[PDB]
Amino acid sequence: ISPAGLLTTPVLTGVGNDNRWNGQIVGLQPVPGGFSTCNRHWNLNGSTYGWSSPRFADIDHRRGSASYPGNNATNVLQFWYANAGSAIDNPISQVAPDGFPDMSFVPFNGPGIPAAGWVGFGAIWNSNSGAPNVTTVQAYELGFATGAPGNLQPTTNTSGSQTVAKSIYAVVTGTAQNPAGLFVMASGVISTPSANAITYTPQPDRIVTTPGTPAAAPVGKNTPIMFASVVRRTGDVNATAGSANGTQYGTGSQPLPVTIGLSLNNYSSALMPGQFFVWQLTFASGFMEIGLSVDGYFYAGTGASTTLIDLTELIDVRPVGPRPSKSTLVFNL
Amino acid sequence: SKTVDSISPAGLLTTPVLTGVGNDNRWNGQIVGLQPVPGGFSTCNRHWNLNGSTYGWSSPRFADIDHRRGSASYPGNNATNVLQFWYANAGSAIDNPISQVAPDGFPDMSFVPFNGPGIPAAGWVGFGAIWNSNSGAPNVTTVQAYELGFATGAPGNLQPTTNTSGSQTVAKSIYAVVTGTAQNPAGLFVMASGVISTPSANAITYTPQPDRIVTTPGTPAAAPVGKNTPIMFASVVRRTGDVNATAGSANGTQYGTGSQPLPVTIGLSLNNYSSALMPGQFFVWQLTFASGFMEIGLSVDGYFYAGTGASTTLIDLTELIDVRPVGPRPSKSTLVFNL
Repeated sequence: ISPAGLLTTPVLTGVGNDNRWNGQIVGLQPVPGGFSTCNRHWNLNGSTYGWSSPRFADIDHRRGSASYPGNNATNVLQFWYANAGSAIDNPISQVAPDGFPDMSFVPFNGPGIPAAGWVGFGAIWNSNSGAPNVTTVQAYELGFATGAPGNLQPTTNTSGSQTVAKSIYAVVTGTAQNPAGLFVMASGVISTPSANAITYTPQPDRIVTTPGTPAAAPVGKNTPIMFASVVRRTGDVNATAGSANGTQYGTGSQPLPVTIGLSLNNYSSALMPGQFFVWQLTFASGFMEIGLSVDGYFYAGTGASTTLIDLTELIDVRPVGPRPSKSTLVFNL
Repeated sequence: SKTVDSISPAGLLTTPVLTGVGNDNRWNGQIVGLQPVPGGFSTCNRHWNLNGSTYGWSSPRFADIDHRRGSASYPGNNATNVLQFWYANAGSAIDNPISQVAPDGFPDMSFVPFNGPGIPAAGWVGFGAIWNSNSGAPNVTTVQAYELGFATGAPGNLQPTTNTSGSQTVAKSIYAVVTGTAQNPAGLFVMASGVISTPSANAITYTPQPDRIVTTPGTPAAAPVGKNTPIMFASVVRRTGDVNATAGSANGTQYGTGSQPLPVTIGLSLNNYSSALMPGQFFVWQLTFASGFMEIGLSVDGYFYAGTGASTTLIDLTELIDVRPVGPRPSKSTLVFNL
């Protein structure tokens, strides 16, 4: 089966959403330093090194530890954590619950809001009954850390880590239960300290991976890219593309339609070592080539550039075929 | 039937759409069943026909629900730990390019009114907050799970309605917020993938039932044709009474239904299939199971049908192995049901 069908015009012209934020892909973000990603990311040999299925549903862990500071539970910041490896009900991997975001935790004390955190809506729930603790509904920052619960530090390696959650605003009444469940919707927003947008999120040094995860490195002038979508932010929930407060981008390593396709069929014989599968992206006034490596990462021939490539004027996606990764991908925009 | 000079509808429905990959167009849940509706039903929101058109107010996607200019309120003189209320009039969603009837993603279900503390049965519930109309900043003391739906009579006694005309898009937190707000104007922001409210841990019947679905005037209805009966697509949807329950739970399995698989909705929105099918025909696919097979048909109005007659029993797709296109067939011919 040829990889050609993985990338069609609708995937990049409005229909395809990225595999981290589930947002509508509108840009290609070059990463000249390279990056890694495993969560909800598949390769051409039918494998993922992450812990999530290719879908956005919810994040569910039955046996964490919930806590809050002080002697009064009223209007506190709710905390929750579990150890990496303790998501033993997850058939993909037991590292973390299916859908838990692959981002290092941004610690915060309050009342200020953390910058560049993955934030989702949810609650603590009763491990024995499944009933949500209705006084704990809030927006929570989720991420990977060490040192929980008292001395939190970010980490980008799942080995020895903890999956932590902390409400960014006060809950009605906090809970201190162990065990305690966490339930959070899997489609997130980006936390910001003010109404202003921040840089694209996550930056490469924030992405959490499992041991064995291959990194994407540049090949000549061919540079790994992420797929950019306009993602809501906590500082200004009404802002979209072109906001006077700035446009907020969230990035993913793959379009989810590609991830799904890679999870359904094996493409191991499609490419020889050193090759990309190439598609041509044709715009109103030019074109570019995009390449897919056997590790599942996409590339553009943009060299050292960090400028976002706008897909607003993209007209068509057409397959080219396997090409040597040593050849510069055409960039005629 | 004749070979058509157009994109064939065959590619809209492939094996992964019904064996785990396809999600339904109301709850965004993984489709695992086909739910026959012998009495028929209507649906327009996030529903497309074979003429590239929708009568609803939502794009074929699940992102968020956003309205800048509603009215927020709560009962009594003290805002602490109240149930937060919000509403706007239908027709006021002037930021929605598809339609101004309601915000993109607002659920097409009639509001189930409630006073508290009991939780209403069969409400669409999403997570969100009230936000400041001038600045866009969320009101952080109003984050909660909210029931959303259509009603009339706000701010007075709410009455359910299934007609968008003259209606109000309303939201009410099912649990207490930290501090309510009474501002007008006030924004609403709610994530578009919902859960089903239940009063206890027990599952309820599939949601929404046909008499709960809100449509705009002119929306075509799905009516039975001979022994062929309209179907909804069923997914297992989380419920507020037991957020950990999934398929096979001892507390019961909760189904949410949609009129179409979202991959079909998307495909129908990208190309016009008016020359692919004539009125009076179904586009038919064969669904092959481990032991048996059945046909399902797609009408020009975008509704799916099965040859199940008066049966109300959900059809389990666990053992579905293959979907193969059959082609245009007379809608009067009974669709094969050999399971």
